[PDB]
Amino acid sequence: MFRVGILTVSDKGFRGERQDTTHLAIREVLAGGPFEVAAYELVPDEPPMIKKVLRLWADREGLDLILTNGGTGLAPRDRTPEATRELLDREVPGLAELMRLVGLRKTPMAALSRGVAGVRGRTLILNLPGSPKGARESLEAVLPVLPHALSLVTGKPWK
Amino acid sequence: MFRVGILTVSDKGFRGERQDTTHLAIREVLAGGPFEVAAYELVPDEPPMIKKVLRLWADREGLDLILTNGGTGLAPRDRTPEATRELLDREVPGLAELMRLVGLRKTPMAALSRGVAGVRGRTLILNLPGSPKGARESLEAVLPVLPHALSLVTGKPWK
Amino acid sequence: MFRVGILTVSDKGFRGERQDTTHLAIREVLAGGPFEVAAYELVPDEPPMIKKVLRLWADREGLDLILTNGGTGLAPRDRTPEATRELLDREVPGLAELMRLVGLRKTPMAALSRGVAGVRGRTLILNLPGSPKGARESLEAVLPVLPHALSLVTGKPWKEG
Repeated sequence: MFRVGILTVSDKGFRGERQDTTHLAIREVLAGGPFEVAAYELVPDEPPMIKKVLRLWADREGLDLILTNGGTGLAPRDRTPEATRELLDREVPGLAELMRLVGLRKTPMAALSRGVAGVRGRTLILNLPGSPKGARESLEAVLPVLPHALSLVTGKPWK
Repeated sequence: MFRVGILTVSDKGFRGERQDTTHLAIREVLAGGPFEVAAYELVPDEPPMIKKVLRLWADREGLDLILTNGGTGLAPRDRTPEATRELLDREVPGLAELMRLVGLRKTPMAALSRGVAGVRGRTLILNLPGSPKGARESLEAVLPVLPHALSLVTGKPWK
Repeated sequence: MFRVGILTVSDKGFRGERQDTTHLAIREVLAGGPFEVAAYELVPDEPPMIKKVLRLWADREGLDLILTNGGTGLAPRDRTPEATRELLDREVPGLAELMRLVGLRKTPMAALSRGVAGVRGRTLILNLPGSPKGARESLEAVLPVLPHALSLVTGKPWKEG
């Protein structure tokens, strides 16, 4: 199956101001599917630290999928999208749109996420919103096409 | 309460051929909300004139929200998106998507709006389509998340 | 009435005889509308070559609409979007979203297309997926606003009905 890395980006969480329960929601969404959580890391809202982990998991570990959560809001410090985009060879806008739950009749707060989606080498990277609820709904939105997308990027089977 | 600037981009309106009724629709959508229109300007489809007002409102007048309308279409003269995007520190694609009313069973003409959304300093800027109908419907789409987005961008609290 | 060019992007189009069924699917969607297919060509998955055709069709031939199909997937060889973007004066993201069938809960996989949409000179260019089914669904999604879009880009009129 596909090896996943979960990167939580949060100033408050990194400095111990609050606990990360978002990775727990993400794990639940992945459980049952063709996924294996190979790594987990918590970093503050700092591009330098976000990238190090992204490069590490993509270039050294060769993870198939990287799911970051947090740092995609409109707050000045939220810079996960910018950090991620700097490392992508190409983007997959369709996945970014899915994560924003585009199409719902009731305007979703998910629309405020600036998260991007793209490929670095043979690793798919998705920026999920930071809240437990947000990350969950956004991940569930892409789940239906995630396996096939990963097969195309990595070249590995799942079904 | 958030201070709003309405910038109408229209060759005809600027020429004085037909008056601007779009700002009226915008004001009505915002009515009853934590909004106060503090500035109104009318310019033609000229990038320099558009940029001039956007810079004045964001950099010196300190407005919280700038709502431009017009010049986002596919006509050769429609250059509001370009003129605006070049002044943004970062974009909020999710709001641009909401303004295109993405997801309606019947393909919307709003899909033909190239308007962008983003932040410059502590000012949120959205490019709405130019007609009263166009601006009205696109603004209604983003209204539900507008106060929250502004609180994050401006730092000003909102209940 | 708008002059349309259909460009089928692939290397498989230069190798064992086969009928281009995607090309046919596209013609069917346009049938009846203010469209006349004035050009059709096959091109390999070589960006330089894709650009040469797009360049000529827009700059020299003056086509109103260019519908490319294929090479929009997540595979390292699918570079139709990159090749296209490099030739556009401006993009029309709304059309790219329509081609991905966003929010229609019609065909989930359509969301993986990286096809772009934009204008070069007075030519509207859209990158449709490569399969007959994919190209068909993406084109039908934009069809309702395609004539209006072309009238603005080209400055040419069209009849309704």
